[PDB]
Amino acid sequence: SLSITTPEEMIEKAKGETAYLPCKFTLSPEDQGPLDIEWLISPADNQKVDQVIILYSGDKIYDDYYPDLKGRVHFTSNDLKSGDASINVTNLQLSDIGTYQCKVKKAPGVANKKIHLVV
Amino acid sequence: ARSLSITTPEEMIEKAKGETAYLPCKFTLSPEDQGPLDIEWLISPADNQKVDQVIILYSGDKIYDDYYPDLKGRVHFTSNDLKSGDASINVTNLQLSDIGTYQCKVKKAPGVANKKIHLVVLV
Amino acid sequence: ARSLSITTPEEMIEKAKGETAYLPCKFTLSPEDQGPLDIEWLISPADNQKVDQVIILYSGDKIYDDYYPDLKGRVHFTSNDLKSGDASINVTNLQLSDIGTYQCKVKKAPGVANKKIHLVVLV
Amino acid sequence: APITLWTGPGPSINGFINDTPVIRCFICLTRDSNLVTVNASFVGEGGYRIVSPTQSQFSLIMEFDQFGQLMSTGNINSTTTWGEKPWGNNTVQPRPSHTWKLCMPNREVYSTPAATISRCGLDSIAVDGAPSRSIDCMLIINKPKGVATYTLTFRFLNFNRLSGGTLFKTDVLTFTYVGENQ
Amino acid sequence: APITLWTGPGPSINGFINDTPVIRCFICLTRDSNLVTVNASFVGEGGYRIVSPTQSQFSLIMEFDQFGQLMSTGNINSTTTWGEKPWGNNTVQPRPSHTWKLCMPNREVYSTPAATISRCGLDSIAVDGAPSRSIDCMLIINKPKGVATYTLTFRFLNFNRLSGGTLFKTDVLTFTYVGENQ
Amino acid sequence: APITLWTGPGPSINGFINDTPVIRCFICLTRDSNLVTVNASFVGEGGYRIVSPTQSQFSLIMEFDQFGQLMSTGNINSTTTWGEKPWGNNTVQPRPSHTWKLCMPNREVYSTPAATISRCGLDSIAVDGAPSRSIDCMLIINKPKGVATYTLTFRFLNFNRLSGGTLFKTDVLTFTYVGENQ
Repeated sequence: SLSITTPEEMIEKAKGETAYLPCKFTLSPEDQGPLDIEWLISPADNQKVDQVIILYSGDKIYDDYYPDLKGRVHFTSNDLKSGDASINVTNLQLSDIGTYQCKVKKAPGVANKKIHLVV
Repeated sequence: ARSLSITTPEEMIEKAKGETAYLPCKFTLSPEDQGPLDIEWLISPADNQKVDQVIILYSGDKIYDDYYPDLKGRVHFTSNDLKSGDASINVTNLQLSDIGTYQCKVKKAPGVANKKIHLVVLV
Repeated sequence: ARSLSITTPEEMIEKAKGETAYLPCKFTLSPEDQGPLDIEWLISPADNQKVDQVIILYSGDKIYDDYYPDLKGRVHFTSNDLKSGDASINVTNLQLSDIGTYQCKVKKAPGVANKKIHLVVLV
Repeated sequence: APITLWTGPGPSINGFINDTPVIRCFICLTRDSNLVTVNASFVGEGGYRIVSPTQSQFSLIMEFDQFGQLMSTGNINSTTTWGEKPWGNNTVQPRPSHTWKLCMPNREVYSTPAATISRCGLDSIAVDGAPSRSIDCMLIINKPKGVATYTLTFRFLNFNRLSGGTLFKTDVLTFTYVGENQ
Repeated sequence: APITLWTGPGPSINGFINDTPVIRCFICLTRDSNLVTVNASFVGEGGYRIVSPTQSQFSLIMEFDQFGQLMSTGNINSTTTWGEKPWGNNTVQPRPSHTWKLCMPNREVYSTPAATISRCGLDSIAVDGAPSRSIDCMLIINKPKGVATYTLTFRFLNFNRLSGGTLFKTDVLTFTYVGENQ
Repeated sequence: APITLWTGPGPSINGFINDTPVIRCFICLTRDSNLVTVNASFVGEGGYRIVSPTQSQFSLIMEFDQFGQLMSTGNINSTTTWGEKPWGNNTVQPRPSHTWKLCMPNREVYSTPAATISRCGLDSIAVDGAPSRSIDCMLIINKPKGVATYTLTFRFLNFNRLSGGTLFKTDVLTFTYVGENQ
């Protein structure tokens, strides 16, 4: 079945560095739906939770969602459909502190990974 | 008993003003009646258009009786051990406004039974 | 017949202005058609965006013919015995506004058939 | 088992107002395990094609006997196409079945009349759901009428909510009630 | 298989406000293949028989455990007549079944609370669906409460819509949610 | 038999406005014996997280082929998780089946476009059902769109009903239409 490698982590980083948030996944033969990936942020700063930061669907990337991370989030892989939904959060700030969730779907497959990012 | 039932489904009772009416509602439970005991009494008064107005309730082994303003402090369950088959009430200090049909509904699921009593208060 | 059917389910008819147009709708019922006979004619005029507008109907052994103001007094069922298989109508004193697609719908549940007639009117 | 009674698709003009059928009613009564869903839409015809804000309210009553068969006495009645929908096709089967009773409003649950008043959009696609292009439709369940055992009333109300003349082309309306026991 | 949990017809006074049962609720939860239809109607009793535009808003919460069984702790609770409706009769069967869970709101789909706020006509037949005789009823699905696994809340709102004193006799209300998996 | 097609629980951002996926749509189409219930809720994201009274109206169109398969051409389309819900679990099974057609709007019943405009409460729990926190959502059934055989459009309307900026967190919306025949 559909799985992510290391379904929970903590990454310690310093301000102005770029955090490599890994999300490597394995596909099952039954996973026949469209690959459907999203990363979310639960910021420690405020009340809102589970806020999209970047998206991959229809073999296209969409990233204009979270104003704070504008121009600072991107998928690292040139071949994301092969099993790598990892992202970079460049030029880390104090306000980036929070839980980052990677959700991979490829129906019936569903997996997610939470990373607690500390800056 | 074969099913939930009340004794004497229908009755007419006449009493003088200022007296207390004893309104019987005794019931028999069946083995299948495994639900919670859920009793209410209702008045449909001759006075006004309204019908099936709660006067007193028994549920969760508790009595509730602050429903019908004209009967305030004048309706009580007569039995101490109501759950052993006696949902009878008295209505004390009878007034002409008490004239109406009184209905005793007894539920203990899947059992249901009811009965009506036509009360008349005489000057 | 095997099912509810109309003879010649699409026609193209050309008439002169002032003429009377005979729009045929002959139908055969099947033995399974056990519901009430339920017939209507609709018009989709070329004049305007209005579509499937009822002009005449047969239901409950009665004719209703006051739906389409332009055809007041100008449309009628021709047959003396309509239930027997003849839903045809006359459209009298033809106008150029009468140009359109006329549809005969016959239902006798579970039977349903329809027929389209394209009426042109020339000066 | 489930059972559907309906007008069929392409309904006839089957809603009588003052002894002329003038409303084209699509009505579907679908009984699943316990509840009946009423799925209905209406199109005014002739003088009822466009309704004005001054339009008087009216009831279209369906009257059913104790076996769930439409009687000839209501505003929507047995003189038009009405019957069962088979699973798998769009036919209207007039041959009664004992199962038709299951489409009826439970007589013990609805021993006094029940109602649901809902918003009823008119010409909603063309007016793009403009708020003052809605009326109300009230379903009345088992309001007594003649010698019917069961009744369903579609009552069209509050036309004075309309801002002006509006095509009487209703939204698809849904209602629910507890179905009768076999 | 489908499953209906309900209060039965002629429901008891079973909706507690401030530790007194004052609202008579007919509630039916019917699970067909996937969705649960909530079919419900309410009559206020005693001091709640007639509500005014200044009636404060209130919630009647049903609390269920992990097996779809009504708990003792809600405003509508296990001291009232509640249980399964057999196909074919109007009894209320209190003997629990594993299938009762199928009436519960899917804990994965409603892992955060969902809501539907709907119109709630009062005394609709009598007042002929007059616009200003409606309040609102909001169904809240899985608002957390205590050790309950599932909750259904009927929250009565916006009494200030009322033109004046109105009999608290609601329309039949319908809501839908995705049922729990066995 | 019945069949449910859905997005799954915890749906992705799958509703495109102006070539960008911005609305997170929970959508369940549950076909029982005859009717299909649409059960749906929406959460605006990014620029659509909060909507204001001046928000322009928009449609989320689902396009389906003749076999009831979601096409790639709609605002909600086959690039997102979508497929059959098995009885007993919350998986989304993407493998087509002939039974998928059964969730489609009967093309003979809906041979011209049909609609239901309903209230759509926003953030209803948090704003406690404030009357000025509702918009409208209209389901349009089979409004033609390119090569699609079936369409379902969720059209969000009358944002100017809002008193102010509201979280675009919709109620659970329910609609019903007659299902296609196999």
